[PDB]
Amino acid sequence: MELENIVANTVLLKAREGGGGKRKGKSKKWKEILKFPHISQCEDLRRTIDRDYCSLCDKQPIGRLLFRQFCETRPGLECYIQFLDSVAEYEVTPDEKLGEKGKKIMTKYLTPKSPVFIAQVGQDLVSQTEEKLLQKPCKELFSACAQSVHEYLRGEPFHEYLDSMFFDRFLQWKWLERQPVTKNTFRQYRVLGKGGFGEVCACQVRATGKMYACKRLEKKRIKKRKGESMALNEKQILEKVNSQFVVNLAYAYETKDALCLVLTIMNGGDLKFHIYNMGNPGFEEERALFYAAEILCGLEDLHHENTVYRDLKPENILLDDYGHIRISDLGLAVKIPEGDLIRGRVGTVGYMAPEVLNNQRYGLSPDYWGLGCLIYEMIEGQSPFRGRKEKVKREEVDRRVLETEEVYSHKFSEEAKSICKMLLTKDAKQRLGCQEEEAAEVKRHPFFRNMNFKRLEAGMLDPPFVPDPRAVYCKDVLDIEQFSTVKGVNLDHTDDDFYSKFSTGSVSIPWQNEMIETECFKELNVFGPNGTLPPDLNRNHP
Amino acid sequence: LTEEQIAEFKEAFSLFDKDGDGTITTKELGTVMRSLGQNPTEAELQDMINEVDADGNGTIDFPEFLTMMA
Ligand SMILES: NC(=O)c1cn([C@@H]2O[C@H](CO)[C@@H](O)[C@H]2O)c2ncnc(N)c12
Ligand SMILES: [Ca+2]
Ligand SMILES: [Ca+2]
Repeated sequence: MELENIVANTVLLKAREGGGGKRKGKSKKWKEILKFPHISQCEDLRRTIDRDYCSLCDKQPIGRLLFRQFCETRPGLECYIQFLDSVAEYEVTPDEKLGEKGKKIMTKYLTPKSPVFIAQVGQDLVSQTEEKLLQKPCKELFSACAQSVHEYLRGEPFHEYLDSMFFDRFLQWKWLERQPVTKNTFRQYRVLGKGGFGEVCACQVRATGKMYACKRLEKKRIKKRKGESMALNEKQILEKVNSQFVVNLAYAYETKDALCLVLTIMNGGDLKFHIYNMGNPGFEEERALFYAAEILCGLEDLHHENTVYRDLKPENILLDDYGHIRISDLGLAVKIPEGDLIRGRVGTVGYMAPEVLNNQRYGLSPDYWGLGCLIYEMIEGQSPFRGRKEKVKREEVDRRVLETEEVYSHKFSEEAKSICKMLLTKDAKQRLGCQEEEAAEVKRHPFFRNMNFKRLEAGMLDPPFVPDPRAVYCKDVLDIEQFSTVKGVNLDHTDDDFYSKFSTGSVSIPWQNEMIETECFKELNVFGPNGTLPPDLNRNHP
Repeated sequence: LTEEQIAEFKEAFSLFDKDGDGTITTKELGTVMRSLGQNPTEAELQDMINEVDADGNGTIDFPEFLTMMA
């Protein structure tokens, strides 16, 4: 019934607006769900955890916050924390105020009579920093200083922290982090898309209120298609890639009927929706150029892991709350052995490069063909080789991709037509992006002439479009397609190994970041009167 | 169908039944739809309601909503 489309979007927007409203949308029992263990339950963790400063006090977000809390109880250490915060500010300071903020850092921290002098950074290294300040200072000026600061902190401060209540509290958060991830961890909202081995739906961690996308890979469907290794590979690439421009993995878990990937939710929707369901087809060259640059950066990040994406099409490019994009579905991504070519006729009609359609051996080149397709379609509002909803045989689409020149309208500036034709070169050996410089060749193309890629990769350029946080940029729920049921298929003990390899649970850094972002960390990380031990940290008894 | 799912469906229903009289009117539906940026006519609202309104009294109660959702 038509009302179902309204219910689905009203319910999703209610969840996205911080849940019911209070507790930020956390479950009413969220403090019971995330109740700390008593410290005596953490003994095995205490025994097995590797006491590595860099991991415990910096790269793990909760461990970093707890080490900083410990340091802030010591007057001689809080100065070093202050200095690291000022270095972080300096790293994100525009280049013409760089000199003066560097001067202020110098006089605040690094002179023997500075008000918050940090003595453990070498006077000689300070003088070197002074000298290179006075001659074109750059963003990475204070790295060496920061290094020396961490080198002081990893010794005696680290070892005192390990014996403190703040490390016990870290072990409690680590216990929570490793608890089982199940169906009951989450609540499922409307379906957002269909494909692969299942479907994608909005979902929510019940305890924290944080929204995510849940990609559900149906076990019976995987088994009928013998997709076990493909499912595992998609999970493993998602976990290994850590790029600003690729959707990231926060959880992987199992249900009775499915294996689930829990992924960054992208509330701006997919680029196919923005091309075709936001007024006239396509959008302006400014937008297409920005999205193209970010997609190119995401491709470069994958190719650095020698991973070819192979599935570029507007549906697979998503927009976040800020209007930045990420490449989403990695189900067709493959790691190419160093120096070699792979074979595999995969992808979507109208988006497969000629060397893929012909089942030739290929490397990274299909992704540059796909970038050409994406730019063309963003600007024109149409596939290069298929009319909008043209009733056309896939045989004919293949023929046009292999045989026909794509046609350019007045909507294309000369640079946009140039980059499209160079990326849509049918022979891969002559294709833009497929030369020595790899993505670098694309970055200097005159289409991107006013694109500073360094500032883009550092997130310093504003997207041209910011989505309405109260709008659903997706087809209505009744219009999402659906697989037919899988039939005569039988899950065995023989799949259990595979399931166990897939269902590794929470991903450590995204989980700790979720706890911080939702303020579950701030609200739960409490102590007793005057900072005394609370009962859960008090060894004497519960 | 679990009490869990019933309770969730009840919360969704309360997103429409804003006065809690146990029915969804065309006025209430129109308020929700206009919060989604749509501008339905009174007849469009009546058509959408009528599709769900089984006993024909011109509004949707929770049993009818539940039958639609399950
Ligand atoms: N795999 C993913 O990460 C996502 C896929 N979709 C939707 O599902 C469609 C694919 O079926 C896309 O075009 C989006 O509308 C998503 N929507 C929001 N966030 C995501 N993180 C995805
Ligand atoms: Ca009512
Ligand atoms: Ca009725």
